[PDB]
This record gives sequence, structure tokens and C-alpha cells, in this order.
Amino acid sequence: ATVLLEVPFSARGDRIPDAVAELRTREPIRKVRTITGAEAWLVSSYALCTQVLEDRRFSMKETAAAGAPRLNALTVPPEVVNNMGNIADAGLRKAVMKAITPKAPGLEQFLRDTANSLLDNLITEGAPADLRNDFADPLATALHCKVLGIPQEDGPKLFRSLSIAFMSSADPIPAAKINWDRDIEYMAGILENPNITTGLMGELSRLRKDPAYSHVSDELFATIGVTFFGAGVISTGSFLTTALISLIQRPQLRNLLHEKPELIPAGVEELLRINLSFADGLPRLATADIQVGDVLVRKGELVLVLLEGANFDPEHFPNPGSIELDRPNPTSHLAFGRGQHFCPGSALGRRHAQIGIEALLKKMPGVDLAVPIDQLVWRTRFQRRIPERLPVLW
Ligand code: HEM
Ligand SMILES: O=C1N[C@@H](Cc2ccc(O)cc2)C(=O)N[C@H]1Cc1ccc(O)cc1
Repeated sequence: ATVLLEVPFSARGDRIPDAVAELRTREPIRKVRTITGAEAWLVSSYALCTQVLEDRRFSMKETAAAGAPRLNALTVPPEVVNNMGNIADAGLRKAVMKAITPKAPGLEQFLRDTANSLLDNLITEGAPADLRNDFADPLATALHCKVLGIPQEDGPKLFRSLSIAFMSSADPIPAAKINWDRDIEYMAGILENPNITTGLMGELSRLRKDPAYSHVSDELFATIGVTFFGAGVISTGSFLTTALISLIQRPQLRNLLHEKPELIPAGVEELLRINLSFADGLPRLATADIQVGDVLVRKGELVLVLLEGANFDPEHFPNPGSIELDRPNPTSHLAFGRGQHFCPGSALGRRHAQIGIEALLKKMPGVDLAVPIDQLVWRTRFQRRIPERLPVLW
């Protein structure tokens, strides 16, 4: 006799496990056990994933309630699970959104110059190069320092928190609180620094002294900086890293995008659709009894939305494992979520990858893995799937 299915199925981010297709066709909502020992519903078809994400009765903020079944332990204060709600209630949503657009002046040129500079340094050092630690992550870090308006030299200090902040742990993590309190204090100091006049933190620093915002807490202003740096850098760094693997594995596609770079936006959209960067389903707590497929989810139960369940669903994306640049529904994937909590940095994440890949194909058109693919070391118990090193030659 066996147990309930345990999630996650695999930490590998280069291929989807066969178990996902069997679950989707046979039991697209199914009971699973999480690493905390809690039970949850796993949803794995495009139709049911979209239903859950569009129904606000499946709540993200209630996942932080005491005594709720948990996917993993919180690494942030519980009020921060409601981060975007707190931002909107303070009247700051429009300000935050206009600061993280890729259309900000100098931003695209900064991204291009930084990507080229990183790749030139790698070419000078000679092969093998590590495209995660010496390209994808520094590019994500540099981009978010610029978007935030904070010194580039402070990027690596803030980055150091992320290997702990985004763990997917059964128990609370002592180091997460140490790093959180320290990073909050850094961002509080940025708000009092008169040299910080640009980017998101420059705008928040001005709004803090505006009478319309005098009753917004200093804690919220600092929290916006820490959370947007952290979520943005881990999400863009990890997506670009695993998109580069998908590209390297497909020399025909790599050659086509090198010859016709005007197809890079459509290629990136497919690379988003097939991306396995999210290591766990997205969690929601049922606030009511809700019918999902054949199952009545009860109030208080945990539901997990499996993004690669939806994004590889052949009923919505025929031939789902194939990158096809002429699909009729190309942005209808769930890589950025759906509904109330749709990613606010979607446009910035697209541009980061587009410019990173464009620069790579110009400088490194023969890029290939320097080791057999089974030699990549996949990070475990983490909210993203990423290889620890990505050694390439060219
Ligand atoms: C390719 C890059 C990215 C991917 C794949 C991605 C993916 C996602 C997904 C799937 C969600 C929904 C989570 C849920 O519903 O539980 C989300 C939300 C979020 N993302 Fe992104 N993201 C990316 C880039 C960014 C960037 C660049 C930023 C900020 C600079 C950012 C900040 C956020 C925030 C703050 C939320 C919470 C939204 C809310 O609760 O309403 N992300 N992201
Ligand atoms: O809990 C949150 N925390 C932050 C994201 C975050 C989590 C941990 C951390 O150290 C920094 C930011 C938020 O903006 N909203 C929510 C929901 C969330 C969680 C993870 C994620 O990848 C995206 C959204």
C-alpha cells in the first residue's frame, strides 16, 4: 500500500514529468500532500486552473491564516502575503505600476549595454562560462537596481538574501527573518537619502512627503522596495536561465532567432509558455464551498494551481511541447498568472528576456552546453527551479 501523491514531483526545470499529463487527463483535480504534511487539491488542466485563478473566493491573502493547511512556511511577515492589496489600499498602485514599466527613459538602452558588457567579459575570460551566475542573475540584479533607483553597487548585497528568502521549506527559517529585517532597514535608509531621486524608490520618497500620503506607514514604503526587488530578481533571473536551456536544446530555433531577430518577441512568448521556473503550484485558500470539476472544495482547504498543467494542456495548446511561433492564442498562457494577482511586472519580465536573448545570439551564436544536460545540479526545496551553474561553450 502507498500514500497520497507528494508534491512537488520534480525539481528538474528542463523537462516536464510524465506524471503531469496522466494527472491532467485522468484526475485534473486531485488530492496531494505538501512538504508540511498538509493535504491540498492539485489543479492541472487549463480549464480548471483558469477557473480557480479567476474566482476571487479562492484567496491568496487567506493562505497566511493561522492554522490553515500550508504549502510551505512563510518567509515574510503574514501581512506581506497581501502585498499588492496593501499597496492598493494606500493609494500607491498607479505609482508603482508606472515605475516598473519597460518604457522608462534610458531603461532599454541600459539593459542592452549591461547585457553586452556582461557577455564581453565572459568572452574575454574564455570558455566555459556560467550563464546563470555571470549573466542571467547579474542582468536581473542590475535591471532591478535601475528600476528601483538604488546604487548598482548595492545590488549584490540585496541579492544575497534570495537563496533563503525564496526557499520552499516545511519549517520557518531563522535566517529569513535576519535578512528581512536587515533589508527593510536598508530600504528605510534609502527613503531618507536625498541622492535617491529616480526610479521606484525616488518616486516613493517624494510621495512620502506629499500630504496626500502622510498616513501611509514608513514600513509599507520600505516593504515595497524589498518585495519588488526580491520577486522581480528571482523571477526574471530564473526565467531567463531556464529559457536559455530551452534555446540551447533547440539549435534550429536558436539559428532561426539569430537570423531573424524580429521573431524574438514571439519566441520569448513561447519560452514563457513552456517555462518550468515555478517549482510549486500557486496557492489559494477556499473561502467558501466551491465546485471545481468533479470535486467540491470545502471552505478552508488549500488549492494548488499547477502552471505547467495549464501551459502544456493539449486541449488549449495543441502540440504543447513544441515551440510554435505562429500560434493563434500566444499570450493566453498562465506564466504570469491570471485574474486579481496577474503579475504587475509582466512587461518588464518580457523585455528583460527579449533583450538578454537578443544580446546572447549576437555575441554567442554558437552557444552550447559545456556539460551533458544530466550534469546540471537543480536547486531543491526552493520556490523556483534553477540549475546551480549553467556551464556553456561557444
Ligand atoms: C519572467 C518574469 C516573471 C514571471 C514568470 C512572473 C510570474 C508571476 C506569477 C505567476 C505571479 C502570480 C502569483 C500568484 O498568483 O500566486 C506573479 C505575481 C507577482 N509578480 Fe511576477 N513574474 C515575473 C516578473 C516579475 C517582476 C519583474 C516583478 C517586479 C519588478 C514581479 C513582481 C510580482 C509581484 C509583486 C507579484 C504579486 C502580484 C499580486 O499579488 O497581485 N514579477 N508573478
Ligand atoms: O507573499 C507574498 N510576497 C511578496 C513576494 C515576495 C516574497 C518573498 C520575498 O522575500 C520577497 C517578495 C508579494 O509581493 N506578494 C505575495 C505573494 C507572492 C508570493 C511569491 C511570489 O513569487 C509572488 C507573489
